[PDB]
Amino acid sequence: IIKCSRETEKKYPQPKGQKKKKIVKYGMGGLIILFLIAIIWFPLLFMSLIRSVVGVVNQPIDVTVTLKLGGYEPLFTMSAQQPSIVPFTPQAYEEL
Amino acid sequence: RQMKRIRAKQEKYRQSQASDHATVIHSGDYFLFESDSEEHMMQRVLSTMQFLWVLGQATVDGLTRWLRAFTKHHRTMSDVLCAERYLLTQELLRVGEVRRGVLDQLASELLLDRRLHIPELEEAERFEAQQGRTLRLLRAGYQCVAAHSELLCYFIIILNHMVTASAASLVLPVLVFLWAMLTIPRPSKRFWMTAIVFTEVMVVTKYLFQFGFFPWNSYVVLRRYENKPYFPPRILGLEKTDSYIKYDLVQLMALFFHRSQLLCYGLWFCVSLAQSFYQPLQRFFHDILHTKYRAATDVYALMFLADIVDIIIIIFGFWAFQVPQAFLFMLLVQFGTMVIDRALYLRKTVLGKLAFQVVLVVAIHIWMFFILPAVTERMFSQNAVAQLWYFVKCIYFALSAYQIRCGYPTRILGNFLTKKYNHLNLFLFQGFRLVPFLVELRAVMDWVWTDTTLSLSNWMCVEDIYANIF
Amino acid sequence: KVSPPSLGFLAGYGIVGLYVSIVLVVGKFVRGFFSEISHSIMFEELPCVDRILKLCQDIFLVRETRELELEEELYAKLIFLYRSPETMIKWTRERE
Amino acid sequence: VDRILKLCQDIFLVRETRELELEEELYAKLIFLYRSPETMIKWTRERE
Ligand SMILES: CCCCCCCCCCCCCCCCC[C@@H](O)O[C@H](CO[C@H](O)CCCCCCCCCCCCCCC)COP(=O)(O)OCC[N+](C)(C)C
Ligand SMILES: CCCCCCCCCCCCCCCCC[C@@H](O)O[C@H](CO[C@H](O)CCCCCCCCCCCCCCC)COP(=O)(O)OCC[N+](C)(C)C
Ligand SMILES: CCCCCCCCCCCCCCCCC[C@@H](O)O[C@H](CO[C@H](O)CCCCCCCCCCCCCCC)COP(=O)(O)OCC[N+](C)(C)C
Ligand SMILES: CCCCCCCCCCCCCCCCC[C@@H](O)O[C@H](CO[C@H](O)CCCCCCCCCCCCCCC)COP(=O)(O)OCC[N+](C)(C)C
Ligand SMILES: CCCCCCCCCCCCCCCCC[C@@H](O)O[C@H](CO[C@H](O)CCCCCCCCCCCCCCC)COP(=O)(O)OCC[N+](C)(C)C
Ligand SMILES: CCCCCCCCCCCCCCCCC[C@@H](O)O[C@H](CO[C@H](O)CCCCCCCCCCCCCCC)COP(=O)(O)OCC[N+](C)(C)C
Ligand SMILES: CCCCCCCC/C=C\CCCCCCCC(=O)O[C@H](COC(=O)CCCCCCC/C=C/CCCCCCCC)COP(=O)(O)OCCN
Repeated sequence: IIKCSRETEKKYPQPKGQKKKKIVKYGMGGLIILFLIAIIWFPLLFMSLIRSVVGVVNQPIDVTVTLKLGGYEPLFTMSAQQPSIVPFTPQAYEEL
Repeated sequence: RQMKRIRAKQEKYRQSQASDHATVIHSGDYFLFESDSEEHMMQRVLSTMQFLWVLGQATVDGLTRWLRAFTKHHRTMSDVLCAERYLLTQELLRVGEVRRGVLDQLASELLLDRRLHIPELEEAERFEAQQGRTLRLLRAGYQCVAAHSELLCYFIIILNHMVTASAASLVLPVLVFLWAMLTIPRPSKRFWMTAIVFTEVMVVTKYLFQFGFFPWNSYVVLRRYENKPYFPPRILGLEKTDSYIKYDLVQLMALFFHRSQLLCYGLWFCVSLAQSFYQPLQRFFHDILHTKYRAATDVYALMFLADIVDIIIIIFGFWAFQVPQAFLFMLLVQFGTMVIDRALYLRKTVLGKLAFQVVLVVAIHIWMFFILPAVTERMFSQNAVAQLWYFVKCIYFALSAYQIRCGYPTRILGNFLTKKYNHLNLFLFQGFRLVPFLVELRAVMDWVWTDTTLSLSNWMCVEDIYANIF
Repeated sequence: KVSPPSLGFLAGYGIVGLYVSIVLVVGKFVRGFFSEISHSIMFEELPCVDRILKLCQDIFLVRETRELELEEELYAKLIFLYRSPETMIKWTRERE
Repeated sequence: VDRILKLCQDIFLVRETRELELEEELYAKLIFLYRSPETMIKWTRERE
C-alpha cells in the first residue's frame, strides 16, 4: 500500500508549499461530516418512525342490552346493529 | 516576535545543512535535534455552628462585593453626580446666579476625581454602610438592575413574547434582534420611541377587542375554538381571555424606566423616488455597521455552549413524548447551523456572520410561530420544551449580535482549554474528549476551513500528538 | 380510537438505552481512527520502501522454489528490520 | 515535554499566519521525532 502511494506521489508532483485544493477538501470533508451526522441522527428517525401508530376509529357494530331478574329469565333482550346505531353528526355533537 | 524567532531558527537549520512536496515532508534527520547551545460536646458544636455562620457571612459578603464590582462604574458615576447635585442645589435654591463658579467651587473631564467633601454625604454613606445583614445585598442588587436597565428591558420583551405567541407580540422581538442589537452601543432613541408607542397601541387594541359585543366572542365560538392555534384573534393576539394582559404592563413600565434613566444620564415615477428614499437609509445603516472602529472580542465558546444546551433541550423534549416529527427537523437543522457557524468563525467574515444571523432569526421566528402551530398544537398552551428552547435560542442570538458588533479579533486558533495547565483544565479537557463525536467533527472541520498543505491523515496526526502532549 | 397493537416497549428507558449503547459503540469505533494514530507513525511514514518490498518478494520466491533454509534466513532478516526502528530509518532512507 | 509542546504550538501559529512552507518543515521535524524513539529520549530528557 505504501509503495502504491509513493508511486502516485511521484506521478503527480505538487508545487512546493501550496494550498490544498479546495474541491478535494470540500468533497472529502463534507462526505465525512455528513456520514457522522447521519450516524448521530438516523437512529432517532427510525425510532420515531416505527412508533408512528395512527388512531383508527372503531365504532360498535352491535349493541345488545338485556334486563334480567334474579336468575329466572331475561325479561328483555334487544340488539341493534346497522340502522339503529346512528353516528353523531357535527350538529348533534354541537348540541351535546 | 514569535514569527521572527521561528524564521531565524529555520534559516539557521538551512545554513547548517548547507555545510517534491512529499520529499520536503519526508525530510528529517538527526541533526535537527542536536542541542543548539541549549536551544465537652458543647464546645465542638459551638465551633461548628460558628464555622457555618462565618462561612455563610463570608459567602454573602463575597457575593455582595462581586455584585458591587459589577456596579463599580455606575456607582462611582452616581457618587460624583450626587455630590455635584447637593453642591448645586443650594445656590439653585437661594437665587441661581452663576454656572461656572458653582461648578468650579470644588482637567475638565476626569473619570475618577477627588476634591473637598461635605459632611452630610459621607454621614449618610456610613449610615447606610452601617446596616449590612440583608439591606446592603438588596441595595446592591437593585443598583445592578438599574445599571443594566437595557438588558432588563430586552429580557422582559422576550418573556412577554414567549407567552402569547402572536404576530402582534412577535413584531417587537424581531426588531430587537435585527435593529436594536446592531445600531451602535446605544440603540437609537427612535427605537425606544417605537417600542413604547407599539406597546401602548397594543395594550389599547387588546382592550378594545376584549369587549364581548364583537362576533368572535359569543361563548360558543370561543368554546369550540378553545385550543385551535389558528383562530384569527388568537394568531393576531386579539383573542379575549381573563388574563388578556400577560407581561404587558411590566414591559411598558420597564421601557419607561429605562427611558427615564437614560434621560437623567446621557443624550436623548413615484415608485423610484419612494424606493430611493427608503433603501438608501438601510444601505447606510448596513455600511456603517460593517465599517467602523470597535474593540474586538471572542465569544464563540459561549455561543457554541448555548447551541449544545439547545440540543439537550430538544432531546429531552423528544423523550418527553405530532411534535417529534418537528423535533427531528429542528434537530437536523440545528446540526447544520452549528456547522455553518463553526465555518463562519474560522473564516472570520463579519459580513457572512451578519447575513447568516439575519436569515436565522427570520427563519426561526417564522417557523416556530406559524408552521409549528400549523402542524402541531399551540406553542404556548403546552410545549414548555418549546418555550425553553426558544429562550436559549434567544440567548444565542444576543451573543451573536454582540460578537458582530465587536468584531473578530486576531489569533483565534487554539482550544480554549489549553490556556493554563491546571488540574481543572485537565479534567475539562478529558471530559470534552470523552463526549462522542466532538473531537471527530472538531478536527475534520478545522482541516476543511483552515487553509493548509497537510492531508487529512497528516492533520489527524498533528492533532493527536498535540492532545497527548497536553 | 384504536391502533394496531404495535406499542411493544416505548421510550423512557425502554428503547432509549439501545440507542445510547449503539451511539457509544460507534463512537468508540470511530475514535479508533483518531485516538492513537501517532503510535503507528514509525511504520507508515517510510520515504522509500524499495528494499523492503524486494525482500518480501525474495521470501515469496524462495518459498516457491523449495529452498527453505534461505527462507528462514530472509525471515530472520526481516524480523530484525522490524525489531529496530533506527535500522528502519537507515534502510528506508531516500536513495541518492 | 516542553520542546514538543512548543513545537506543536509553533505549527499552529505558523499555520495561522499563512506561511505554509514553514508549516511543512515543522511537520517534517515532528514526524521524524515520532519516527525515532532514541531521538525522543534525547529530546524529552529532563533539562538541567
Ligand atoms: C446534513 C445537514 C447538513 C447538510 C449540508 C448543509 C450545511 C452545510 C454548511 C457548510 C458551511 C457553509 C459555510 C458557508 C460559507 C461561510 C464562510 C464563507 O466565507 O465562505 C465563503 C464562500 O465559500 C465558498 O462558497 C465555498 C462553498 C461554501 C458552501 C459549502 C458548500 C459545500 C458543502 C459544505 C457543507 C457540508 C455540510 C455537511 C453536513 C452533513 C468563503 O469565502 P471567504 O474567503 O470567506 O470570503 C470572505 C468574504 N467576505 C469578505 C465578505 C468576508
Ligand atoms: C448519509 C449518507 C452519507 C453518504 C453515503 C455514505 C458515504 C460513505 C460513508 C463515508 C465514507 C468516508 C470515506 C473516507 C475515505 C478515507 C480515504 C483516506 O485515504 O483519506 C485519508 C483520511 O482518511 C481518514 O482515515 C479518515 C478517518 C475516519 C474514517 C472512518 C469514518 C468513515 C467510515 C466509512 C465506512 C463506510 C461504510 C459503508 C458501508 C456501505 C486522507 O487521504 P490520504 O491517505 O492522505 O491520501 C493519500 C494519497 N492519495 C491522495 C493519492 C491517495
Ligand atoms: C395591531 C397592529 C398595530 C399596528 C401599529 C403600528 C405602529 C407602528 C409604529 C409605532 C408608532 C410609531 C413610533 C415612531 C416614533 C418615531 C418618532 C419619535 O422618535 O418621535 C418621538 C415623539 O413621539 C410622540 O411624542 C408620540 C407619537 C405617537 C404616535 C402615535 C401613533 C399611533 C398609531 C396608531 C395605529 C393604530 C393601528 C390600528 C390597526 C388596527 C420623540 O419623542 P421625544 O421628543 O423624545 O419625547 C419628549 C417627551 N416630552 C416632550 C414630554 C419631553
Ligand atoms: C435576589 C434577591 C431578590 C430581589 C431581586 C430584585 C427584585 C426587584 C423587585 C422589583 C424592583 C422594582 C424597582 C422600582 C424602581 C422605580 C424607579 C422609578 O422610581 O424611577 C422613576 C420612575 O420611572 C418611571 O416611572 C418608569 C416606571 C417605573 C415604575 C415603578 C413603580 C415602583 C413603585 C414603588 C412604590 C414604593 C412605595 C413604598 C411605600 C410608599 C424615575 O426615576 P427617579 O425616581 O426620578 O430617579 C431615578 C434615579 N435614581 C433611582 C437613582 C434616583
Ligand atoms: C394585526 C397585526 C398588526 C401587526 C403590525 C406590525 C407593524 C410593524 C411595522 C414595522 C416597521 C419597521 C420600521 C423600521 C424603522 C427603522 C427607522 C430607520 O431610521 O432605521 C434605519 C435602518 O433601519 C433598519 O434597517 C431596520 C431594519 C429592520 C429589518 C426587519 C426585517 C423583518 C422581515 C420580516 C419578514 C416577515 C415575512 C412574513 C411572511 C411573508 C436606522 O436609523 P437609526 O439608526 O435609528 O437613526 C435614526 C435617527 N437619525 C436618522 C437621525 C440618525
Ligand atoms: C435547563 C438548562 C438551562 C441552562 C441555561 C444555560 C444557557 C448557557 C448559555 C451561555 C450563557 C452566556 C452568558 C454570556 C455573558 C455575557 C458576557 C459578555 O461578553 O457579553 C456582554 C454582551 O453580550 C450580550 O449582551 C450577552 C447575552 C445576554 C446573556 C443573558 C443570559 C442570562 C443568564 C441568566 C443566569 C441565571 C442564573 C440563575 C442561577 C440560579 C458584553 O458586556 P455588556 O453587557 O455589553 O456591557 C459591559 C458591562 N460590563 C463590562 C460591566 C459587564
Ligand atoms: C443526549 C446527550 C448528548 C451529548 C450531550 C453532551 C453534553 C456535554 C455538555 C457540555 C459540553 C460542552 C463542551 C464542548 C464545547 C466546546 C466549545 C468550543 O470551544 O467550541 C468548539 C466547537 O467544536 C467544534 O467546532 C466542533 C463541534 C461543532 C460541530 C457540531 C457537530 C454536531 C453536534 C454534535 C453533538 C453531539 C451529538 C451526540 C451528543 C454528544 C455531544 C452532544 C470547540 O473548540 P474551539 O472552537 O477550538 O475553541 C476555540 C476557542 N476560541
